[PDB]
Amino acid sequence: MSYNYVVTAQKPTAVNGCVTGHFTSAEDLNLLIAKNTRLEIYVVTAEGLRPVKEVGMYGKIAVMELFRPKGESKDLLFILTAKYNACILEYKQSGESIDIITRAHGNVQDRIGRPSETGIIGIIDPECRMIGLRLYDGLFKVIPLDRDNKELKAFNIRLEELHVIDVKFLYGCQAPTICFVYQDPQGRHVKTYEVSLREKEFNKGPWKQENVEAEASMVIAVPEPFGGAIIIGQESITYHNGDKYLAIAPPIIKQSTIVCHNRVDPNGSRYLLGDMEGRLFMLLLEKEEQMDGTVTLKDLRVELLGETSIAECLTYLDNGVVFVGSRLGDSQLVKLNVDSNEQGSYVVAMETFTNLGPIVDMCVVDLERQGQGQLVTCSGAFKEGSLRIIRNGIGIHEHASIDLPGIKGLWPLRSDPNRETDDTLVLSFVGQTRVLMLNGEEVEETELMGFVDDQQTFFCGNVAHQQLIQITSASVRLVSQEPKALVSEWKEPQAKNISVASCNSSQVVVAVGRALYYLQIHPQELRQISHTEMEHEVACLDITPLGDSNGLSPLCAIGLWTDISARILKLPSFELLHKEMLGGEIIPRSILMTTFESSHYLLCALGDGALFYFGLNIETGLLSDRKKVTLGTQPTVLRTFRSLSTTNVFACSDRPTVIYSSNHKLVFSNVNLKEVNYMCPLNSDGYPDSLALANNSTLTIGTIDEIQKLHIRTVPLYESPRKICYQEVSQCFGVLSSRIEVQGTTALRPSASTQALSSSVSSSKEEVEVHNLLIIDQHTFEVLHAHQFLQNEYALSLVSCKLGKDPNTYFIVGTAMVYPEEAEPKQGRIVVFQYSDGKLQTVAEKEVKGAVYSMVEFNGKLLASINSTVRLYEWTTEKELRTECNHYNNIMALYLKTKGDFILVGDLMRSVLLLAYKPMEGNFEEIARDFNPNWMSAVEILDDDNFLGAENAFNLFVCQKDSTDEERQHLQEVGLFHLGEFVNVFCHGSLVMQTPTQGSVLFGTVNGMIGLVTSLSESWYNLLLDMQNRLNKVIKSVGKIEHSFWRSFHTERKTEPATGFIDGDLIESFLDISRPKMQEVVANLQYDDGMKREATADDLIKVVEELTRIH
Ligand SMILES: Nc1ccc2cc[nH]c2c1
Repeated sequence: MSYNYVVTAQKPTAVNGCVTGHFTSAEDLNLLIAKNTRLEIYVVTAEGLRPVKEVGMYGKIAVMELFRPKGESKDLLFILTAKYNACILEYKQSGESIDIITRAHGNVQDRIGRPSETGIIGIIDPECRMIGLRLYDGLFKVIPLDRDNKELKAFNIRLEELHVIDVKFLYGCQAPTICFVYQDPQGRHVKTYEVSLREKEFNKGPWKQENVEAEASMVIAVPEPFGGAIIIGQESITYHNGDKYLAIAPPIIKQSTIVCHNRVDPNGSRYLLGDMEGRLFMLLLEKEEQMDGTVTLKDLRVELLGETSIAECLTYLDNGVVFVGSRLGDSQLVKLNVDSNEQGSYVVAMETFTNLGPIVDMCVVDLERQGQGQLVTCSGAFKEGSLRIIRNGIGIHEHASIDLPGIKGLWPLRSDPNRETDDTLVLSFVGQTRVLMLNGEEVEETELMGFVDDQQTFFCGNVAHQQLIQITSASVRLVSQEPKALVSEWKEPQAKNISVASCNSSQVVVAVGRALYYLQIHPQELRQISHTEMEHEVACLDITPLGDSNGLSPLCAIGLWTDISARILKLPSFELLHKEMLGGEIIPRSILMTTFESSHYLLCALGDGALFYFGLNIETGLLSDRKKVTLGTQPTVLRTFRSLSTTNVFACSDRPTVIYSSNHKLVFSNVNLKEVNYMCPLNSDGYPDSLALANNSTLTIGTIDEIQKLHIRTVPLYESPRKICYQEVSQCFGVLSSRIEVQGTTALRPSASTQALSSSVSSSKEEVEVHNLLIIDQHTFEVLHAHQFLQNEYALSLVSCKLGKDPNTYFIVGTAMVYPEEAEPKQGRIVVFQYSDGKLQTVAEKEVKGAVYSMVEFNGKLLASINSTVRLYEWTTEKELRTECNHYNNIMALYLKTKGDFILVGDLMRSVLLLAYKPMEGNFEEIARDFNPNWMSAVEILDDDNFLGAENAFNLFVCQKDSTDEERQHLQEVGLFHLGEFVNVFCHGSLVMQTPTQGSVLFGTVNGMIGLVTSLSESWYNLLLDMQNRLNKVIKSVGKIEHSFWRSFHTERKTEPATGFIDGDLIESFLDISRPKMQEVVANLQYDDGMKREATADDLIKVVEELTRIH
């Protein structure tokens, strides 16, 4: 009944957890990072973090722990998902193939069970005797770690203590032993139990329980030789080992709750601690010797190290390097110095990693050009709060521009053998060559002795033995560097024209029609080594040397006319090693051997925009794993360039593209330029690390931005952004923000709201939140003005709009007055502001008797939700708001969207409702509601008949009218899908320049994931659903979780299969399965090019390409 497609535009960026150990090999130090559904694996080096493997799970990662059973040569990985999928994983590398194998799996949910309010805890015994899970209050689940237990069968033990705060397994125990903090009416306590596998029960623990601090929140199990447990609370740190109790109450920790810990030293001598304000502490355990050779704890000390990003997790990586995993701001690598700096800090930031999360609001604006949307998010919280401006594609910064038509090729040269930098740019034209010298930023034409100017150049460059080479249609010319003189010239025996050229430092391959010649470059000599006749005319050549080759290629890659083949030939024999037939009647135009992330590839571009690529074995010449992308409709020209110490490929066409690697897969990202015909890298004194680019009329020189799909600009606020709206007439954004002050009240740090150019305050007719409306310039993102709201006033909703017959555009803010003893607010305001002359004027205020959760402009009127009431206001001639009509049938109307006369209302707990304004009655009619209870987080109108909802348990659903009168009032849930993210905001728009799909709704999430929802026809839905079912049979899932299980709608109240939703991530993955798998997937499908007939792999590759470009 409803057909929707949902796909990831930006994967989650928030770090939910991190572990270190020896997973990829016994000798590697790994860092593993969980970003919701994604597991990232790195090797730690002196250099830094090397990415080795990234996988997606069909689940939200809730537990992630490395452990090493007896008999295992490296660590295994335990994962538990939020849906209670358990697995044990092993990393296997076989040559260049990397696989995550599932050693054991099973689902560990109970039948009865309310999920613990305080979350899943999973722990592993240091001796690998068992895994312990705290999933539900009153129960401790044990998975025995027998090699026979491949289904991860478990048993429950009754836990008398219902409210466990934290739990760990202790070190140095003859029986597996837990230590936990729990809360009862008498306060908080620490207790132990032994876990008996033979009795399937707890036994008495090795040390008696103790009372601990009221806010004790974390247990640390200390390794030998200490043993025992550290308990961290808000104002104290204790150590327990039974006949041993030590407690400190250091004032330095009292200001902010400590929420993460990490062991620095293997023997437990030192720990890192992080708090909610980003402070980083060292906790030091002092040893005392004993006559019997045991070691006991003499004392505990805490030292402030410095400040990081607000940390969800901390992992020491050796050599003073710490990974700071953040969910509220950017993650970091930081260095800990033995010695402090001038401010007193031991912490120096080394690297920053983007985190968009939480995305609490966003909007789409065409900031720069028409039809080019950019997303502007409210991101992060507290000192990490920011705006982020997100846009597709890679930018070029143009530093020179020369009118110079008809360029047919570009080559950089070093004319001076004792200078590292290029100083020369050689240009081809039809039948001609020109040489440009670069003196600083000046670009002067010149002659270069030895080169000819009256033939078209096909290649020129630096070659061996301090020589230059020029290959024209007439000849190969070898030139000495000092002086510049012709030292050798090669021509074909009858002086026929050269038609194609390739060259490296010491080797040349030229074609003459069907003939190939192989030359070597020697001192003052072009030596003809070998020649052959090809079966067909030669279209293109490459001899780029790959690997540890000492600059010599044993391979020649060639593309031919007629059979449209890409072939790998041996040099010098020209023996055929491998032939691939690319199909069609359009010849190959560019062919390249290249390396990305240490793997070798063959790229071959056809004249119609198709790019084929293959893995290349540089020993045997074998091509494998053919893939195909479309990069335009014109011939593509491929050229290697380096930026930021990585070789990538620039693809010149009508759609210029950079080809690069991510996670050992090739990626293709648009370059934000009009058509580029030719390019070369250029690294000159005046133009360092640059690119020369030519079109039909112009030569450009510029630098390229970071090679990535999305560009992100960060605007730090140093306080929490809450809501955003764009006001085109003022060329600014309005942003609601909140800062923490301590109780009047004192600010903790300067921030956007305290650092505006000018400021205003409402006049009254982690201690406290102070709320502000910020006015932010759309170009500079400077804070132009800040308006501070009343004490205890929280700003909840924001719109920019015109109303009534008034020509002005206003910022309008809805608020709540927040008092401690109120279950909800009973007072709030709507405030209408005008931004003029650098300041906000208050135009009008309206007191209302509740919180103004949501506002929307509605046909020149203001629609607002106020507690349980939806209200429509008119803007009168006297510039005040006046109630037109009200709707009362809500619990708490949190979310509003409108389309025409229709309003979609999202409720705290009663799902969604559809209102209509009735223009000839001047009131609302309730059209229909969804009678299924759902705890809503966001809503959107997809179209007049389809309503999208997101809810608190990470599901999407779609409601429609059911097409009685009591019947007409029941919305039907026709689409259901477990997304696995928490949606804060939906907004119509696209990041793609303005099909299988209709409409575009972007969404932003707590983890910083951005997604897209679009609509499908029944026909497309049916085809893609069939594809999913076929993909799910062939793809091996990590942990052997079923895709259908993962995507099943799931709340405490119900579990149902997904319906009416295509998983775009799964569909897009079709492009990465093997060709036999593609055949498996395609068999006996129906596809419409025409009439419904059998689909081919190539059909579906094209389809999934159409789908990828919607984001
Ligand atoms: N004891 C033991 C050893 C290896 C594995 C692999 C999965 N579960 C295990 C338990």
